Amino acid sequence: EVYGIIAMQAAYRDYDSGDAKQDDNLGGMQLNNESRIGFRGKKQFANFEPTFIWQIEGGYVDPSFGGEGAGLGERDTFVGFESASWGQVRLGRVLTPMYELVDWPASNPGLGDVYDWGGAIGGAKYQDRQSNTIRWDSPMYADKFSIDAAVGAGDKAGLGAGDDYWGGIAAHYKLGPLQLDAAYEGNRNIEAEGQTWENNTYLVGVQGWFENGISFFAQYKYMEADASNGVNEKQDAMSAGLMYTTGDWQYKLGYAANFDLERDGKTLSNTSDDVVSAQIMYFVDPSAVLYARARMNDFNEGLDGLDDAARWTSGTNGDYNEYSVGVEYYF
Amino acid sequence: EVYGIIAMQAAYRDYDSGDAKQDDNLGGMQLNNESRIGFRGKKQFANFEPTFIWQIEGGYVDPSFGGEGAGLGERDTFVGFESASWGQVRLGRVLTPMYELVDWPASNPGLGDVYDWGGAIGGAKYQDRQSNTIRWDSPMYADKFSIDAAVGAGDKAGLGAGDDYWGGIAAHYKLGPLQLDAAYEGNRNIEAEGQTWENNTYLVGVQGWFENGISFFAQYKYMEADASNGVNEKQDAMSAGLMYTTGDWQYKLGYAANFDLERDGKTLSNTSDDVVSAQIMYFVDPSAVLYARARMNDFNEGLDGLDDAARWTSGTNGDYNEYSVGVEYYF
Amino acid sequence: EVYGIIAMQAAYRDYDSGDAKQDDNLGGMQLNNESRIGFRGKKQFANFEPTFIWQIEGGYVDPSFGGEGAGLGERDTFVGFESASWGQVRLGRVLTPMYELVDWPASNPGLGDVYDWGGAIGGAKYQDRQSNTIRWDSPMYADKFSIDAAVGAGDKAGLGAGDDYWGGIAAHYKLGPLQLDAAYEGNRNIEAEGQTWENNTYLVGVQGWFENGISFFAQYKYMEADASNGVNEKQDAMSAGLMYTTGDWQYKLGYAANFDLERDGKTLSNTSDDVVSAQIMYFVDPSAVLYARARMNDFNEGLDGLDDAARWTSGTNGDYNEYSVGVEYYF
Ligand SMILES: [Mg+2]
Ligand SMILES: [Mg+2]
Ligand SMILES: [Mg+2]
Ligand code: NA
Ligand code: NA
Ligand code: NA
Ligand code: NA
Ligand code: NA
Ligand code: NA
Ligand code: NA
Ligand code: NA
Ligand code: NA
Ligand code: NA
Ligand code: NA
Ligand code: NA
Repeated sequence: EVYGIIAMQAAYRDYDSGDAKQDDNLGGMQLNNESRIGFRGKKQFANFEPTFIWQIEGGYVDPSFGGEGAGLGERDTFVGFESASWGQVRLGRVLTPMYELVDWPASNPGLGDVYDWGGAIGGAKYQDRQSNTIRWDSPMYADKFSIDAAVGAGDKAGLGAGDDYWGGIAAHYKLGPLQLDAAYEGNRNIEAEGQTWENNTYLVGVQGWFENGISFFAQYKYMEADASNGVNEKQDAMSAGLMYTTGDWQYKLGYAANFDLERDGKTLSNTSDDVVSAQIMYFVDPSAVLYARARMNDFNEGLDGLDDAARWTSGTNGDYNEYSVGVEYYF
Repeated sequence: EVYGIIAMQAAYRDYDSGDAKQDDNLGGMQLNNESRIGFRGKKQFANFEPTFIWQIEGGYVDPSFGGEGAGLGERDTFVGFESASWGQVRLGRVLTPMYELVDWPASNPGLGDVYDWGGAIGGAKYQDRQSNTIRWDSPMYADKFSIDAAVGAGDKAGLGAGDDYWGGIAAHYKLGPLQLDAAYEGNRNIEAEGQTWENNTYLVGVQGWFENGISFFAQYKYMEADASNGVNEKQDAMSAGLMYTTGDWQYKLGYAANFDLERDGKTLSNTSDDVVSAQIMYFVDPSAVLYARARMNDFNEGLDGLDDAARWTSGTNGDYNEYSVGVEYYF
Repeated sequence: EVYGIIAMQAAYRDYDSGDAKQDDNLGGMQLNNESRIGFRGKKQFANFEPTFIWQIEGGYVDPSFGGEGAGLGERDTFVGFESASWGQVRLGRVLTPMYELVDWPASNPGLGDVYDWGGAIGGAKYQDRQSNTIRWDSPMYADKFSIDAAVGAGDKAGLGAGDDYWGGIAAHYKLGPLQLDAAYEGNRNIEAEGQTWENNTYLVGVQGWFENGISFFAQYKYMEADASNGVNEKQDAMSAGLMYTTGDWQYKLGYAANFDLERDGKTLSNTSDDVVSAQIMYFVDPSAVLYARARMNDFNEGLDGLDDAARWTSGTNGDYNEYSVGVEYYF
């Protein structure tokens, strides 16, 4: 089976970095082509009862700020087995249990700069899509409770260049119109800024869908990092979204924030970020949507790593607003 | 739906750069594999009259002078909408209206070193296939007149690294056995050789296909560029082709040339290129062709840009002749 | 048609390089995803009797020690023609006749570090998968005898950076349960270590499949190299595998070795490698296999090239053992 998500966002950005030429370079109108094509299949082996599953998914073919061209396997690409009793196991490149909740619902619409890869903690707060991963997905026990658990090699280890690794777990419980979400991830042996780090990240959240057309989500996220020289860091964060759906339309407000980072008990000032976002979406077909989106990113003002050099954050390139229209079509 | 052009040229080149070791490296037999796989489709949205269209086309999988392997999205890759009243609008990565006519008919057979990316003018005479583009293609009004128009982001703007942009327009009129072609492209905020450039390129052409088996194309291209320091540059060029088609055979002579560049009113000597090409093509199948081809490229002898450094042209590597056989098949 | 091999090997390696941090870096658990997607087809041209053939095969989507993503055209990618009287001719990226026998059977299971790309001779003992190649595959004359022959450009020449080339031939003869194999490859104008090299490799080998469930292979490989400064080098090598297949199971022991390199008649001590490997395989489906594998790599201890610099070998990263399980599925 060939599948695909055809997705195209025309997005205008207006940057306020403090440098006008940089604002000219980063800002302006671009096309964010997140179209991808993938291949997947099942096969029932004659001599093995768990059903074989597999997927090979290409990357974004032309994202904004990037060149054309994606290879096959850049996104979720795996093999596995699935049973009605124990759910499914996947080996390969997949989303960590924590990141899947960070990405959805908590990064939509355009909150990712702050809540996905945003933040200021050292080490690696969590992986997102990670290769060299084994991931178990429980079935939805009693149609209300499921578990996601995974471990895998780190980024450096996947190149034979390190021994970083990570493990994570997430749970979901359905309670009436609500879903409750909790997740953990632990990153070990993370090499950065001349230190070896350990990261621990905890997430709790809630999601609601109501028959009057309101739906919403709220998430709290707590990140701790410990470096080998004794330094401890802490940063937490939140994301929330409110939606109203009526006929063929969805109205959505979203907000997400990282709070000031605390190093060794001391709060580093102006190390917070937040983003406010408004979106109108049109259900143009059961297989497609049209959307318009406007958002505002106010980033942190800078921070040094443990090597006395500037640590990179999603605010390094400066504050910016964004206006966009987009289409996404699934097949 | 999956489509493809299976394209294979076995090409022998004999260079004459003036350095025998460089002739040895650059010359010799190679296999130019321009085979490409693509994906496309349409979708009539329930709630939108213009039909949704999309395409994702992979690159040349193993061209000569390049390593193996191509990603999806390297060639024309877009979304868009179409309607019989107002035509087609495409967003993503497409051919500029000007470049399309430069490429076909005027670059065939093997005239592209001179007429396509050949030239000496500064800035960017035109884009060829460009991401971050919106392109309107009109219906063929009265089955005779159509309009291609496009604006897009520049090469550097595509990476958040600059603020270049461009706009282009082309028109075609069918008149008996003739087609009349005209095209403009203007490139802006082009950063090169220490300056910011504006380019203006104009093209006029004719094509004819006659019942006696003769067909032909002839084009004139006018390139002007102006630099931020006041320097003005001008270069013009021609391409022409003559075909005789009898039964399953087509014989073809092509010729193209860039004439001497003029900078601030003064002609720069020996800045011209020309190419003379001969080809025989066999219609081996309604879906495929075989061909043999020989061509002479005599390039310019060098020029400097406005940074007092050598400006790269397609002649930088030296003159060369080329004899080749090829196969193209379409599905 | 779309076809694929879905291949996943979870491999744990334990290195003994003599550097504990390198051992931690190179070793540990990885996922080796060699899943690959391809496209192939034939076409009967209306005006040409030999059937047109073509294939475009993608790379490994996520191999161990490598990043995710592969393009189309990274594995066997070609056009060609086939007729019954004379076999098939392919043009493009294919395996050389010598390499095809090195790889299968003589590299399985996991012998490749030693027998495939392993070794210490200078220049280029042979290509493996090579672009810019023309390869003829004879039919099986008298239902017992076939021939493979090929000529191609070199690694450098396919980028326009040299004039290396190569040619190769192989022959197979069926003798009851046996197949006899022989092959030759010659490489020319190989530029390495300040010299230009000529390589000559010869291979003889036997495969047998007996109805008792016993099968085996045994190969002897002889490698000669001549540098432009007069230096001669010689190294030979061996690969053997023993298999017992009963029911849905295949047991396998393999062994391969490169022996000490001789330079100008003098044996260079400790320039040998060998590998011993055991494997159990389960025919889980007519389309798929599960396997478990353990192997031990004992690599050479270093040598200099003719430029007084260390010559890279598959032992440069140091000795290692490896334990793994895998699935391969074909569609
Ligand atoms: Mg990662
Ligand atoms: Mg461009
Ligand atoms: Mg090679
Ligand atoms: Na810009
Ligand atoms: Na892009
Ligand atoms: Na799950
Ligand atoms: Na060459
Ligand atoms: Na190539
Ligand atoms: Na048009
Ligand atoms: Na060890
Ligand atoms: Na490691
Ligand atoms: Na990998
Ligand atoms: Na063969
Ligand atoms: Na020894
Ligand atoms: Na060793």
